[PDB]
Amino acid sequence: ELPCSTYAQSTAATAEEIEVHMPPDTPDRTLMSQQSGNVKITVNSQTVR
Amino acid sequence: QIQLVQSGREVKNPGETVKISCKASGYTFTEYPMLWVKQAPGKGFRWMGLIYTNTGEPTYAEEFKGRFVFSLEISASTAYLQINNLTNEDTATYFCVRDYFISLDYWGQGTTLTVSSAKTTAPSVYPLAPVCGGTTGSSVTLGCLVKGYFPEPVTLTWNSGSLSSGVHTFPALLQSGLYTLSSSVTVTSNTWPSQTITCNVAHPASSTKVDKKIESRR
Repeated sequence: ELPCSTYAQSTAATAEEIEVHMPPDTPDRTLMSQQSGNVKITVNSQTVR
Repeated sequence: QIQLVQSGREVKNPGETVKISCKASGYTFTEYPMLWVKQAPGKGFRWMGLIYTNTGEPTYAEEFKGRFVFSLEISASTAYLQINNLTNEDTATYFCVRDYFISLDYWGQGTTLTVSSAKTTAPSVYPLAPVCGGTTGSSVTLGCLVKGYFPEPVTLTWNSGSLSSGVHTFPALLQSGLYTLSSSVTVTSNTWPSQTITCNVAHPASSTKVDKKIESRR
């Protein structure tokens, strides 16, 4: 048994880290509708920029 | 508000062009197009896309491939449908729809695209009188008869709009491709033809215009 490395199966998040930064704002082409061909647009429950 | 003042007669040849620019009153800028519409002989509505006034150009029709393509003058708030390569069935109505009244809420009334093979002569108008002695009362039946327009249009009225109120005008009938119309303009006893009464007509297909005096038949 020669000693080598091994990516071990302990899933402990101590001595390891992810860069949990802020979630980016999603692009939203689905929100506002063209009511009849014209501007009757909708939000439908988000921070719609 | 939204209202596309569509163009008049768009005359086309066989394989010729069509261009209905409609001056869109209520050309806005903010959030919505103007739903253009083609109009066939029976079909009612046939949407030619969405295209704004200050948006500027039309997102065109889907099944209307062939000649039709949307355009417009964006800074004036005006739209248009241009259909070059005129086929047989190119005669139809055109509309925009201005997105105020948040559907396509400024419907165009229709623009008449006429692309057909026919005669070559601008319309000739004449005076149409009452009964031959007098022919007058509370109304007096003068008018102008404008027949023989080729290609479209020949525009004729009876009493010219001054002595035009109270007029009965028969529609354009086709005679071998010859468009005829008449407008009996009712004048007063002092309006016409005891006073001045005169129908007018125009035809830029010959580059000309002619009016006939709608007096009494005396």
